[PDB]
Amino acid sequence: IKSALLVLEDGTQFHGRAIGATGSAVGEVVFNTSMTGYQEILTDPSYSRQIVTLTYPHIGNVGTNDADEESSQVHAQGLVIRDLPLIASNFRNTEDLSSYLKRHNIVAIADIDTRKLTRLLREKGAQNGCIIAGDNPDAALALEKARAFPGLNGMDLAKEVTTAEAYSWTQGSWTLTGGLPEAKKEDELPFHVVAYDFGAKRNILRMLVDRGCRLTIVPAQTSAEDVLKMNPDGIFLSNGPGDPAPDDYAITAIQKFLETDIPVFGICLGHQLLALASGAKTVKMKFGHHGGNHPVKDVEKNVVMITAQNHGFAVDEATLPANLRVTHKSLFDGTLQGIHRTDKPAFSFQGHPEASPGPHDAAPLFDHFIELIEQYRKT
Amino acid sequence: MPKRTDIKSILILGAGPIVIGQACEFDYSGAQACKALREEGYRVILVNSNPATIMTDPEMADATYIEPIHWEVVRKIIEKERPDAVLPTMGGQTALNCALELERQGVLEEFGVTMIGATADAIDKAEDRRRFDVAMKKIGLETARSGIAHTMEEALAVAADVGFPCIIRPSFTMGGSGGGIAYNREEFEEICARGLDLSPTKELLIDESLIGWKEYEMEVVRDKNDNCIIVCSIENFDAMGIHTGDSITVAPAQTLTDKEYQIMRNASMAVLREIGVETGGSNVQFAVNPKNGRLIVIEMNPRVSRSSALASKATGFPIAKVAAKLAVGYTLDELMNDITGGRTPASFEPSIDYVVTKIPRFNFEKFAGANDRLTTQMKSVGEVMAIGRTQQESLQKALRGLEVGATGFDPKVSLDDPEALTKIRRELKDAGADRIWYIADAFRAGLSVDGVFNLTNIDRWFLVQIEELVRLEEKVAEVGITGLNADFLRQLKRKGFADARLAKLAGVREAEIRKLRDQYDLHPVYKRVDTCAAEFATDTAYMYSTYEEECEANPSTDREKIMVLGGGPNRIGQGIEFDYCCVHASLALREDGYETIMVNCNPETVSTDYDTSDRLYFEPVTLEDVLEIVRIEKPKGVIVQYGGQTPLKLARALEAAGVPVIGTSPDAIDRAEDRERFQHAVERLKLKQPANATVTAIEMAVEKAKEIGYPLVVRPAMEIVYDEADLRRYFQTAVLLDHFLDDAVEVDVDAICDGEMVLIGGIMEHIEQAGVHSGDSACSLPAYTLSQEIQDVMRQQVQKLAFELQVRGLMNVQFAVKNNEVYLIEVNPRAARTVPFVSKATGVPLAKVAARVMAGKSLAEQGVTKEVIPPYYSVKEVVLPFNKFPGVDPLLGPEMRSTGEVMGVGRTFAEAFAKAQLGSNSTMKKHGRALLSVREGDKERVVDLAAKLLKQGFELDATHGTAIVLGEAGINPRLVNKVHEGRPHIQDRIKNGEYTYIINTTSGRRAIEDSRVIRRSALQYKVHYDTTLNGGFATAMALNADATEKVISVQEMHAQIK
Ligand SMILES: Nc1ncnc2c1ncn2[C@@H]1O[C@H](COP(=O)(O)OP(=O)(O)O)[C@@H](O)[C@H]1O
Ligand SMILES: Nc1ncnc2c1ncn2[C@@H]1O[C@H](COP(=O)(O)OP(=O)(O)O)[C@@H](O)[C@H]1O
Ligand SMILES: O=c1ccn([C@@H]2O[C@H](COP(=O)(O)O)[C@@H](O)[C@H]2O)c(=O)[nH]1
Ligand SMILES: CC[N+](CC)(CC)CC
Ligand SMILES: NCCC[C@H](N)C(=O)O
Ligand SMILES: [Cl-]
Ligand SMILES: [Cl-]
Ligand SMILES: [Cl-]
Ligand SMILES: [Cl-]
Ligand SMILES: [Cl-]
Ligand SMILES: [K+]
Ligand SMILES: [K+]
Ligand SMILES: [K+]
Ligand SMILES: [K+]
Ligand SMILES: [K+]
Ligand SMILES: [Mn+2]
Ligand SMILES: [Mn+2]
Ligand SMILES: [Mn+2]
Repeated sequence: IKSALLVLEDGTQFHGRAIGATGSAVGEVVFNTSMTGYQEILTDPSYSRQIVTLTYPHIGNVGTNDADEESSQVHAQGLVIRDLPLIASNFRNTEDLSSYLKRHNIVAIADIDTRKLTRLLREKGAQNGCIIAGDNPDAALALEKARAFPGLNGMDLAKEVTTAEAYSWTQGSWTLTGGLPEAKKEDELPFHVVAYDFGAKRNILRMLVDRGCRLTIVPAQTSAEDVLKMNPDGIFLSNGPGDPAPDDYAITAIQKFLETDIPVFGICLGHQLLALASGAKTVKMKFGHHGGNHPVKDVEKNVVMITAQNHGFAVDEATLPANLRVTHKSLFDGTLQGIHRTDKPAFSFQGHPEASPGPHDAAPLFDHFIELIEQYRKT
Repeated sequence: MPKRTDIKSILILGAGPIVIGQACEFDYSGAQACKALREEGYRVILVNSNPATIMTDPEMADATYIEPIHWEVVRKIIEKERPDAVLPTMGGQTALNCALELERQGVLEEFGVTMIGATADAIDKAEDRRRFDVAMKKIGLETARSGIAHTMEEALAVAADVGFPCIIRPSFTMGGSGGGIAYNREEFEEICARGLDLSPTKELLIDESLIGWKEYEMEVVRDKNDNCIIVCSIENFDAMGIHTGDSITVAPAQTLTDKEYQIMRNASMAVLREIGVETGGSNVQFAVNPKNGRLIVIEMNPRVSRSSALASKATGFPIAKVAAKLAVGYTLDELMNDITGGRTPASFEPSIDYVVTKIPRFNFEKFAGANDRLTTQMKSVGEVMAIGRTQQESLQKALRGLEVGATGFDPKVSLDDPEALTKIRRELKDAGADRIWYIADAFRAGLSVDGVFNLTNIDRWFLVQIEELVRLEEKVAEVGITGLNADFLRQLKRKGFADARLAKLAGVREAEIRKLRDQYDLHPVYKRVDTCAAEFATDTAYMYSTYEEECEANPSTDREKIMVLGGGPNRIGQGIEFDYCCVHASLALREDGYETIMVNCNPETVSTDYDTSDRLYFEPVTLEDVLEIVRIEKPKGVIVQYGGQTPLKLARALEAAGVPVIGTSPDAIDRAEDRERFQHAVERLKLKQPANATVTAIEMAVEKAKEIGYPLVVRPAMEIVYDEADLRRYFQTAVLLDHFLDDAVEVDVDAICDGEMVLIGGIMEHIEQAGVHSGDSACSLPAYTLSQEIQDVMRQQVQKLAFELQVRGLMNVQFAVKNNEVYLIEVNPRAARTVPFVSKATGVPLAKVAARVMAGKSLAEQGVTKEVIPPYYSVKEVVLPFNKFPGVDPLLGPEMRSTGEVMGVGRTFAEAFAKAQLGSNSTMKKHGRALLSVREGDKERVVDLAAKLLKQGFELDATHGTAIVLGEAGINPRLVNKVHEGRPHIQDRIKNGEYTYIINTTSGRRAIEDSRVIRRSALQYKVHYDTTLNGGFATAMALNADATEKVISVQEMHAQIK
């Protein structure tokens, strides 16, 4: 008997079993509906400071593997699941989920009514929580920790995850046959994209490389000036945790790129940035969008795409400046999903065109980007 | 875009009678389709020869045709209804086959009928195996190494190339019909010859083996805007080499990494795009090498199917309703998701927070000479589904809901049997219907998960789970009931262990475990299905039980509730007919204002469609499970009389537990079911019954047998013994004893009793004599040969019986007519399988009326007090699964073996019968050469039959004795040799196409075993044969009619009723 317990701000207690590290974890608790991809999810920086609950009962069926890591580490504060399978059963597996959580030092609990939890969050919105795994978990403690929590709401998360020094990426996408390929040689990629690391998913880079870009990764706080100096074919705004304050540095820099004619493309956080920097307003969502079955309509072609979502904040459509045109909306809630600058060669998408995990439907967003890029170089 | 405007009227091709591989799922689907199109204001016309379908309910559509599903008949329908469009993807293979034939015959052209949902070319692209293989290669998807063959020589050559074992798959077939696994050349020629002949396009695809790879399916839907979604993914528990339909499968997939899932998802889509499915759904099948993720495409089915129905139940996403809507120009984005209160759209992929398990249901015990190993051709007769929060939970619930008497992993071999491991071994290596239990036994006997794997190829992810349960069972067994503390029990309930299985292990009564649970306050909670893993709320009450914290049942305090218990999986004798009744009870009562709650777990049925009732508990129909529902629902009444044996069997115990059973009492029920109790009442009523005896000993029997008089009906598997010598014989191989009523007419009578009056629903006279099960007999309503005076006698005995037995709602009574004398065969105090047929025939919805009765509204109050005798004849005929089990002697007898039935409507009996015969898929011809080989007692009446055939223009052949009799009457048939007599013999002649008709009657076990070859050959070579003289006559009469001459709708039929 290895106990574990999870307590919500509201005081709602979930008693189950520990399947990860011994100790505690406090964080905003969220629910993800993805039936496959738990590893990629756990390794997504966007999850920093968050307590992740998966709706799919059996988590860990296929073990873990390095190729399935979206970042250099686990970003999730904790993991909440219903059942941890007896074994991992998949040719690609290199280490069972429990061992992996241990290795990464993640506090994780299993055997709790995730459905109850899910419904609570949907109904009453996101809540801070605390998990405690050990010999005799103390609920009041847990409760206490939960309550004490500052929360995300008014936190600069991206700074926490961003890279300390800038670097170069030239590695493309995994293939069943070849796996993760050898990094390409600079001279092999036509373009040169500068990517702002606000806590970037590796699949985003890989799939950019795939399209012929040679990247240069940069810290969140990097100055437009310093950037411009590099002579970028494209400027990319990565995904990441939390939301930017209209206050912060990237806004300012983003604004400056928008004075120029360079092509700008952001994903998720990147999208919010672009929107703020354009005079738009972001909002925190009741519970947000986290899952991989999200219908998104391209209002421009009236077509639907099934996508990978992970966001708690969103761009208020009603407060959109006239230079921002709506390109996509959620079919689930009608929230704003895509935008394009009428005046500039800038656009963004709330969802994760890079999936990983998730359906490949939105991959083409990348393409527009290359187009842009190519036409910029034409001039 | 919105709905199509250039279309007003639509013809929907139904699936026809239920058969192995093509079952109720099509009633579910056809109904959804009818519902969906009528909702969208279209004029619906449909064709379905199967009368036990909710889809043929008059009020469901505009113009309903219960006529043989033959292109020439549909032609008359088209000609008469002038449908603008034709939807051929909701009727199984029958529908695809018919659409294309219609196409081929120029009929669609002739009346300007536009094919919707799927095009003729799309269908062929998918259905023609060569064409499918070519499309895959075009899209870069990999297929097994294979070869097309149109002949045996061609076939042999491909085999030469792919080696054994090899898989054979016919073009234009499904459910594995006509295919198999060839381990050798001998096996090879047999299946090949069988499939070439079965293939509509006389073509096979022969593949190299992938036996043992993982098997997967994906349910896809596509709209005209090119929007595409995966409705559900399915992972087969049983590997490649055992047909999906005969396999245990779960949703969603379990062992694929996201990467692998996306690749499979992409291919899926690619497959629909390439074949050309633009407005509807399809099932795409794959094989995956567990060793390397290597993906292979197997097939695609351009229509709704058994998996689509399972997928729809599994997720709450109504695939067919949606697809029907897509076929008429709507797009996914334009439609709303049903269960999420319409709040969200149909354009999204479902996400589920539970595990779904499907287990097929078999009936091998009814086919003893049959090969009972599982292969690529389906052999299951039904399936059950279960939902649990975990796979263990899900798995065990399905087991206890399977209706085969298991309570979960009940043991098959003894721990102390020295030969146990060898048996287990064999059962593992060569899967049969019992494999699942044998896996558990394996673990009890000491084999390791890897050993099991090696023999089974079942993924270890599943295996480990079964192993853990066995381990738990062992502890239960060690600690006994005393160690069944609350923590432990709870654990056990969470893994899905049944009170019954626990009881067994602890050596106590089930009620003891149950009581234990009550003490501890250990009850399940109910979760709801919502398609989105709780991401959105739902206003629908589609629930399953589980042992968790939060309950979502939220029962009403508001209304008076009525509970309808389903029949669980379908099996021979427990078909869709009972389901139909169930559905009607719920529809009528609901309409009447009650709150209807359905309890069933058959994924194929209308009963488990959330739209049929107010509340749906998708649960095993067992005492444990029902009690839990009653516990929280506190219904006003419960109906146990409409779901067949399953619920009937729980009646007393439910009552014992305090359940408010309505309608005929559990005790009443037993009075009729118990022989003894029944024999006393007959007596009391002064009715006639066949002499009988209850023998203990052999020698006892022989004596008593003398008493009763031969022939004799030995009901312990039933047999007809003819002489003393016969008696022992049986005994060896081998207790009620009844005098067999030889040369008697069998009759069925359906009726309703309200305590005040009796309503005769219908008097059905069987074509086949008593001794051929009623469930396998053709029948007529009205009687075609029985006197009005004799019928009047039966009506009276029925009334006397009804009142005496205290019937309340439906009842069924079986009689035998011998020498102008009425004898009682049996009383079934509940809804019988003929009910739906009687309803259709007479236009009175007996199941609705009787449910009203059961609920409190008398016959007089409803206005249904007089027996209807329609102005036309109605004939029901059956369909037999012999073709799926070639080693079985395709002969009729006292045990029921058919899977489905059809109905034929005519101005005369001859016409009705001809329609029914045709609709049954008979290969009868109006010309040719007939073979006559009859038993002694038939020798007399065969002359007349021989003359009638002669009058029709047939030529005749006959075996020795038959020829002798014919000769004396002035008829000289050509003589034929019996196999043992020389050449040529029958077998040669039949195999050479010399006959278009066979009448072969046989009496007596040995003579039966002896004549085996005729019937077997007849079937193998598609020649129509009759095994009863009565049937022979009926066939003769039909020769005078033309089934394609006139068609009539159900609405029309009903309208002629006064
Ligand atoms: N190459 C193969 N090796 C082994 N088993 C196979 C192979 N191809 C198909 N099967 C098995 O045969 C079954 C029937 O094949 P399928 O193409 O789906 O035919 P049907 O259209 O009659 O359902 C599959 O579900 C699978 O188990
Ligand atoms: N004494 C009998 N004489 C003639 N036929 C009989 C007799 N008893 C039963 N049968 C035949 O056996 C079939 C099955 O018998 P029944 O008692 O009705 O069994 P079940 O419970 O399967 O309905 C009947 O439909 C009928 O053809
Ligand atoms: O090889 C055979 C062929 C037929 N019969 C049976 O014998 C009868 C017809 O033979 P006969 O009376 O015309 O000679 C039928 O009941 C048929 O089933 C046999 O026993 N053996
Ligand atoms: C599977 C149903 N059939 C093929 C379409 C065979 C009985 C109808 C004739
Ligand atoms: N009504 C049962 C089917 C009859 C079949 N032709 C036979 O005579 O055996
Ligand atoms: Cl046809
Ligand atoms: Cl078929
Ligand atoms: Cl391989
Ligand atoms: Cl214990
Ligand atoms: Cl067989
Ligand atoms: K728990
Ligand atoms: K191939
Ligand atoms: K299988
Ligand atoms: K097919
Ligand atoms: K009969
Ligand atoms: Mn098929
Ligand atoms: Mn198939
Ligand atoms: Mn009977």
